[PDB]
Amino acid sequence: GIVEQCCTSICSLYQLENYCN
Amino acid sequence: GIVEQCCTSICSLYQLENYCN
Amino acid sequence: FVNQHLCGSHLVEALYLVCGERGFFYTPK
Amino acid sequence: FVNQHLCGSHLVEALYLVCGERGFFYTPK
Repeated sequence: GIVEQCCTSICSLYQLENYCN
Repeated sequence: GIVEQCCTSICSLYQLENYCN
Repeated sequence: FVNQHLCGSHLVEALYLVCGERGFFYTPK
Repeated sequence: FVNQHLCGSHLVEALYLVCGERGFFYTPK
């Protein structure tokens, strides 16, 4: 999930936008 | 929604917790 | 910290603090 | 601001900035 993709590894805009409504 | 209850009017714990997963 | 007007990043912060490991949804109209 | 490790309030902040009026969901495992 988001913690794995953005906290434990380097985040990206691409991944962040998957969590926008 | 949340903006109406917490931004435009005074927020509460009660209302915030309605938006927890 | 919750019993006030909370907008924008301030509201997101309150959700984050209150909801803890649950997480939350932030959905403006 | 997005191309780094983002945890906790830092991650919430990035979601808030990126997603704008859409809002977002923050759901840890």
